[PDB]
Amino acid sequence: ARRVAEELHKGLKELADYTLVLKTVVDRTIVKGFAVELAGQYVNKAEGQQ
Amino acid sequence: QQRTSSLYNKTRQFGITAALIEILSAMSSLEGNAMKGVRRNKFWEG
Amino acid sequence: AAKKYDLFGYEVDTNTAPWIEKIKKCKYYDEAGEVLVNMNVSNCPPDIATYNATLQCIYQSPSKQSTPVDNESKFCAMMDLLEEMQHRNRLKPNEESWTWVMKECVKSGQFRLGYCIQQVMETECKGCPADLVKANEANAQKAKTEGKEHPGHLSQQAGLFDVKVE
Amino acid sequence: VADHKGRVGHVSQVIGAVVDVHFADGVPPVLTALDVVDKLGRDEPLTLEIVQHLDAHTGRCIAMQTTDLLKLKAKVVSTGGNISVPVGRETLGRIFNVLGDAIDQRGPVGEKLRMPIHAVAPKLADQAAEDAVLTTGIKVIDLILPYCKGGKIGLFGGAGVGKTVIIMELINNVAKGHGGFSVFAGVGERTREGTDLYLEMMQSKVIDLKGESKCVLVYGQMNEPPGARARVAQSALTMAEYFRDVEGQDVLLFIDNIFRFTQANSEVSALLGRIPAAVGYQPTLAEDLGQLQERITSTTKGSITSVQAVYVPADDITDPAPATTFSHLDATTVLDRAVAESGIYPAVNPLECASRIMDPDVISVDHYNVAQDVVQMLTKYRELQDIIAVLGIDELSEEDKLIVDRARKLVKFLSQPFQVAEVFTGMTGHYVQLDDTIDSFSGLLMGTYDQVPEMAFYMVGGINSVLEKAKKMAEEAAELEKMRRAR
Amino acid sequence: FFKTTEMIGYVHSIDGTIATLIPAPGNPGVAYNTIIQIQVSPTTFAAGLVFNLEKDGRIGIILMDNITEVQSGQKVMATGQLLHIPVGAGVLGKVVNPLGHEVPVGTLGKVDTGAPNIVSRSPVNYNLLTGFKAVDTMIPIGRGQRELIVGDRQTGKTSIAVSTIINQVRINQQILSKNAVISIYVSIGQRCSNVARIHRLLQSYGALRYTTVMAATAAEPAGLQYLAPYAGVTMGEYFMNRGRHCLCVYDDLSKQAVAYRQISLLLRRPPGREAYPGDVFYLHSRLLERAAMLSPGKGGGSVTALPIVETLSNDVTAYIVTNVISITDGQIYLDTKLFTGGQRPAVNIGLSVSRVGSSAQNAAMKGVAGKLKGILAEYRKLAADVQTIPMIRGARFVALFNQKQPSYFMNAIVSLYACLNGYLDDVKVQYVKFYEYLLVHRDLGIMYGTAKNKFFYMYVQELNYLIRFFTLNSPILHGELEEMLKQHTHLFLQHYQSKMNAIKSEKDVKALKNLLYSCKRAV
Ligand SMILES: Nc1ncnc2c1ncn2[C@@H]1O[C@H](COP(=O)(O)OP(=O)(O)OP(=O)(O)O)[C@@H](O)[C@H]1O
Ligand SMILES: Nc1ncnc2c1ncn2[C@@H]1O[C@H](COP(=O)(O)OP(=O)(O)O)[C@@H](O)[C@H]1O
Ligand SMILES: [Mg+2]
Ligand SMILES: [Mg+2]
Repeated sequence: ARRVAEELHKGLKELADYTLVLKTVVDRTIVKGFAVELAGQYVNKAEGQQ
Repeated sequence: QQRTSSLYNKTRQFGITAALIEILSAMSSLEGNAMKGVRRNKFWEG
Repeated sequence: AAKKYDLFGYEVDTNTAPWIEKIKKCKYYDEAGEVLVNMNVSNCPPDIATYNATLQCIYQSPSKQSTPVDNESKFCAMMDLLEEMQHRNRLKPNEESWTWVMKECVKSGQFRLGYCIQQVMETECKGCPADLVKANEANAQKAKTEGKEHPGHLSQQAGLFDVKVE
Repeated sequence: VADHKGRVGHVSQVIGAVVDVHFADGVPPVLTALDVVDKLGRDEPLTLEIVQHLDAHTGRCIAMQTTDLLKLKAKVVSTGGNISVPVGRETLGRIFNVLGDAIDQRGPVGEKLRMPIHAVAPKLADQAAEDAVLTTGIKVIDLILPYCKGGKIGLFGGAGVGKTVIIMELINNVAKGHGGFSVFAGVGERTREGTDLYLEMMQSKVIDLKGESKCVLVYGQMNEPPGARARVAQSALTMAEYFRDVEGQDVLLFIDNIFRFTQANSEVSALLGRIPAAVGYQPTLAEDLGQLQERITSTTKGSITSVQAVYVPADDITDPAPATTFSHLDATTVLDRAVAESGIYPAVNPLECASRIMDPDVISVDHYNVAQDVVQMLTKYRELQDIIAVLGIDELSEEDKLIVDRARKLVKFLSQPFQVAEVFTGMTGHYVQLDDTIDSFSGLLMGTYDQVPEMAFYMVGGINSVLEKAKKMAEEAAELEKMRRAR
Repeated sequence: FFKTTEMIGYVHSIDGTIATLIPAPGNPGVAYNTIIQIQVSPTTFAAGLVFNLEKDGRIGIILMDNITEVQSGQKVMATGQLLHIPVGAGVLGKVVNPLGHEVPVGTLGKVDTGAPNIVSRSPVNYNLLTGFKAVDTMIPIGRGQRELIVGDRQTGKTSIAVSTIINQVRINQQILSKNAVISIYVSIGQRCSNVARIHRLLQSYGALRYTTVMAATAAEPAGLQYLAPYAGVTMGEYFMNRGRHCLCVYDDLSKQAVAYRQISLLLRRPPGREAYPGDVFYLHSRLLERAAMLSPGKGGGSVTALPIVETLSNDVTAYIVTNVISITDGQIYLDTKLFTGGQRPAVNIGLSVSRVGSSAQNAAMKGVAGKLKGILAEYRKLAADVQTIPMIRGARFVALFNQKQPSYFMNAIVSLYACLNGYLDDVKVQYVKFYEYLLVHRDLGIMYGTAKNKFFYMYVQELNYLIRFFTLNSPILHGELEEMLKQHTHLFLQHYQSKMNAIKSEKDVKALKNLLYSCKRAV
């Protein structure tokens, strides 16, 4: 998750000078994996009930 | 003639009622969308 | 030579030579309609030559499409094309178009449409070619001798209660 | 806060075609035009018009294009004034829209001046008295409800009764030979009708692309959002007002349909926080229409002969929108569906029409007397129809049978084939002179043509056409009799 | 190198088929009238349409699919684009949703495009044969025209439209594909069983090869029913912008208005007349303005609209009915009294009108229709008030207008011409259908060996285009047409009507009655 967040931060030009902070939110909709949301850019790498 | 007059009276009453109900429904819809904002008053001064 | 204008007065492309070459390189005559559609979309209305090329492609093509189409008829397609040209484009068909239609009628064995087109050419055009008329007459005579002048069921005697109204 | 040109604002709310804009320096004046400068990936520019002030900073506006792809906080820049439309002789022969942009794809238009579409109507002192009959070439209009030059005309009617055909006939008869200019305003109507009118005008040389044209077209149609249909009429009227004042010319103004302006205002009214009125129109129905109507008038500088087509929803002539337009007209032509269903065209109901110049002082004494006699006879025939339905024609007196026959001939003689409805009718149209109509109707009233067959008066022109048709009817009847005789 | 979406907020409230979102602080924000995806699961999404952008920042959404999966508090992603659906020749013969998803059976086009400009159109001059003699003659329809089909429930509104779609199958198979008419049948709020039956009916006649069905059944949310007409016309505009002609059928706009009213009321829109939203006219107005006849400079393609509208007790004074009537270029009014009286299709010629006129008629049909209109007008005038020629022929014309299936142009025009020139004066009104059936499906001249015509026979189906080109009143065809009609009338009268008038036995009477009834439903 930290690597994905850093990669997203690098892509965003506006947040070049901003510091990176990671906040963890528990989502009951996903059983496996994780998702990252930064400045509206959402990356989904999770799975739910089959 | 009697039957048509009865129908005429009934129809006019229903039309008036329906038009009034429609207008009041529109007014209620307009009122509902209105939201009361934060009051900018000296609440402590009381 | 002279610029042509559309309904609203806008100029229309008149160089329709490449499109005729495209038409003369089709395998199935339904593809010829696609060329006409492309011409219309490109603001290049077909001229009399383009319609004659399309009729030639219809006559010389094997079938409408790669796969057979039920109830397909070359004569119907060419007649529809002529109707479009004369009515919705204001272009009088010349002798070449009617000769193509007559050739199709002779080739397909339809000797009655042959008679109708023969009369049409005699009326509008300066007569029908002798070869086509003779070929049409030969087809009609062959049909008559073989007994296939009319469908068999039409000659069957019927009655008031002997007709099956589906 | 005098010059608000370039003032920046931000979109604060978007609900349908109504958008709210917030200005930090103060909302510009009402009716001001705003441009959405933000790049929203739209295929068309977006322009808003301020209609209300919610507070010292917010202002509710109506969009002229579709509000698709519009985000909140989108930057908006004021244009420094109301919506401006080009004016002058350089606009002749062109097609414009609500915003005054040429849409005929015929190159840039050379505009020397522009005027705002919102203007103050003329005052009482700016009223000119012009009482002169306008010959439209139509027997019914010329006789029962004659039109006046520089006056306001209304064609009230339902759907499919023939409002558009009458407008086309009036154009063909009055605009081709008009000394001055013309302005046609298409408001909330079919686009194909606009194309047909444009083609017809080009064929009739009213719009001479290579030469000099004498008409302007301003189109806001059904496909357009309600914002454009509520201001296309203002744009066309602004052009007409310029031609009236600056050019000092006599201009014709054709509006079709004036009801769509009211309809567009009613559609947008709901989102503006206004309680609907009766039937469901906006509470400002009367004033909104009155402000526009008072601008359509002839002043001491020039004259505008306005012809407006009024749509009557579901043939309900008592509907508030049609009912509010009667008082704003000098000559009302009321069309009836029952007349049309009987094969009578134009489907004019002479017992419901009215004209201001229907006075002996304005028109000739003979014209007034003939018109009054025709109206009285038609009313008497309508009264006698009930007795005929109950008793029967045989039961009426001879004094009443003559009235019935004359009234039937009058009813059929009011019909006329128009030169623009040849496809609908399949026969060449007629142009009847004013004197010919008066003489023919005067002769018919006194029984000079009692022996002429009734059908000889159906779909013909003057009296000569009636006699020719009667002769043709006699010849064919004689041929039929000869055919029967041989059998 | 990530598939980064654009999260714009969360789902706040759900009220049936609509929802309200709350934007997360400091987010890009969604654009008006765009599509959004509600993340019902890490791999599944539910479509939605932006409808309102309030001052508070909340967003009004119109759920489109997977409504049962939507819950408050779920993430929402903004695509930032309007609605686009698949379009092309690869969709023909399939059942699809307004979103383009195919419905199993037992290029991208923007849905919010603008109508063609004023200078982008041309006059309507190409006819669209519905296959019914009444409509084709008294109510001409031209390609690029909006023709309303208004009537009461159970009066043939759907049957006539489906017949019009089917009538194009035979034509499309003969002429080039350039002039073929593609069909887009849009079902709105109808039963799912009806959609299946219509699909089977189209398949039976082979109309699926030139037709695609867009279905929004009653069990689907109002959003799909609200978008069905726009998606359908968008699919039909693909052919218009490429020099081809299409026919769009909306069955029916009455239910789309109900769906739109539901959506508007649920999203806190002020109600208008009959609770409908204020901008209910503009909906259909912009829907039907997209059907036009493009000018030759843009290709010459067209879209023909056949919106269907239902009335209550033949009341055309309703709100939406009036709006639609004031938009279309005509109307086919199907009367309930005529339908129950045996007249089918129950076209009320008095209340029906086509504003295009004879411009949308073929040269062959123009003269026949022009004379027929006058004859029928005279017959109606005289009937309302003496067996004159107009009255003798008007009754037979009315008898010829009864049909069950669309009729080929050659058969219909020939029958109308025969009835117009007095060839049916000696034929009883009851036997007109039997006479027409014998004329079309039989040849009395060949049967009795008295046919001397060279080419003009009713079994030569290729004569349809020759007739359309030259017309019946031309020296090429007129002589043989008259000879055939004379021979057929003589043989029919002699060999059939004499025997039919001589039947007295109950068995024979019943047999003749059954035969006549079958003929009514056979031609
Ligand atoms: N021309 C016709 N001849 C005979 N029967 C017909 C004809 N047209 C329709 N019908 C029949 O009439 C009935 C109603 O037809 P249809 O389904 O088209 O009506 P509708 O207007 O769609 O009504 P609704 O959709 O409200 O049920 C059906 O049984 C149909 O088969
Ligand atoms: N003068 C006329 N002669 C014959 N038919 C007419 C005439 N005027 C109108 N119509 C009929 O009305 C149709 C045109 O209606 P239109 O003028 O557009 O009415 P509106 O705009 O009031 O709905 C024609 O197609 C025809 O059926
Ligand atoms: Mg009109
Ligand atoms: Mg139905």
